Amino acid sequence: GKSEEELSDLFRMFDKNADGYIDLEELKIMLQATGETITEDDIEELMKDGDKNNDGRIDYDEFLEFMKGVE
Ligand SMILES: COc1ccc(C(=O)N2CCCc3cc(C4=NNC(=O)S[C@@H]4C)ccc32)cc1OC
Ligand SMILES: [Ca+2]
Ligand SMILES: [Ca+2]
Repeated sequence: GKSEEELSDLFRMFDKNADGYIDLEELKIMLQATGETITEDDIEELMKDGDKNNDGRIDYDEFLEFMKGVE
């Protein structure tokens, strides 16, 4: 369930630069915050499949997809 209700927050929950776009520079900070010591295959491997735009970040579209009610 949850719906876009939780997804909306998640986006910001992940956004630490208040820009409306997540980046790798932040991702790592997200992991180290929830448990560093994470292989590099978890930062890119995750972003890659979450970077349909291939810009090095996430959007309100791709994010809403990869963020199908996470956390
Ligand atoms: C409790 O322990 C953890 C907490 C968060 C993470 C974590 O990195 N998570 C948790 C769920 C949301 C989440 C989303 C992403 C993303 N990936 N891909 C996208 O396209 S959007 C978004 C930026 C990347 C990582 C994580 C990992 C943990 O252990 C493996
Ligand atoms: Ca951000
Ligand atoms: Ca993207």
